[PDB]
Amino acid sequence: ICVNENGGCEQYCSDHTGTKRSCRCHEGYSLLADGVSCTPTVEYPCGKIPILEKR
Amino acid sequence: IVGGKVCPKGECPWQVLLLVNGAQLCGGTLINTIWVVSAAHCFDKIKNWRNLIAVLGEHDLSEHDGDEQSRRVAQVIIPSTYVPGTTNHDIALLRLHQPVVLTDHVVPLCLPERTFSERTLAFVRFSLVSGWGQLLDRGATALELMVLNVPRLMTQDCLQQSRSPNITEYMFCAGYSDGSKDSCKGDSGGPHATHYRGTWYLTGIVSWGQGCATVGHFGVYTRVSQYIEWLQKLMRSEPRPGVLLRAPFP
Ligand SMILES: O=C1NCCc2ccc(Cl)cc21
Ligand SMILES: [Ca+2]
Repeated sequence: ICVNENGGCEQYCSDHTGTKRSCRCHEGYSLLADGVSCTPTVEYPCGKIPILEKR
Repeated sequence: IVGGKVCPKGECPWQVLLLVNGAQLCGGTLINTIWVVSAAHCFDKIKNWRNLIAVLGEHDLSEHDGDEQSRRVAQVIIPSTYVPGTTNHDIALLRLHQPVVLTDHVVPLCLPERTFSERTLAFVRFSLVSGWGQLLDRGATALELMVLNVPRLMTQDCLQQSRSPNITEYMFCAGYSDGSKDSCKGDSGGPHATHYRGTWYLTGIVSWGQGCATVGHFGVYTRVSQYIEWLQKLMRSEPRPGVLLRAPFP
């Protein structure tokens, strides 16, 4: 599943028994209910530029 | 950085400045509040191990504006496979004595998971390379942080396009062969940052080349994807006496 277009995951992808796919996020992020998107859980998550995000 | 631009203050918030006896040594990449990724070759001639400082939130070297945070380097971890004076396995993992405080000007770059980095980030063409290195080959170094956009090459295309050490599976080429744009020797240890779906990731470390922006040559970067597990296991370890530590690789 993860082999093709990162399994739809915005960040990390895990393959499971059958057609089951689990998207995952880097620490400082939480997975949204769409099961593919990652939302920051912290003020300064990794790989985001605050001055660019704030404007 | 050759043929790039000033990185606007705060737009490279993971950039690290490495200092020895207060003098400019190399660049680095903040990957969390305690750990910095740099190049192993940066520590080849270090004698004063206790006088290593990492500065975060740096921009302009001539003025202190209050966004700078300094930390003493507690440990420098280098792979057992790296041979001083050579190009292969050019990675160093640095432990800060105390964590940096994240602010608008101090933010880590994401260390990606291996598979994601190999299958997805490896195919993002352009990435950003940054530092306070030489502005020209045999030129003055920069006072303000510089940034350059570079395209990545498959090792086969790099070898064919290049006019001398081998490009191993632990390296990748990025840049231009026209002599206009490149990272330079004072940029060593700095990031090669890849953007994917609104987030930036660490994919390479400024490593080596045949002179900066040399016609018929590309910049060579450490392939960080080969080191993720090595890095992850080390970040889970307790520090050891002595700053320099040689850890087995794989
Ligand atoms: O001469 C160089 N050309 C390509 C980038 C580079 C990086 C780091 C060092 Cl030491 C030298 C160079
Ligand atoms: Ca400054």
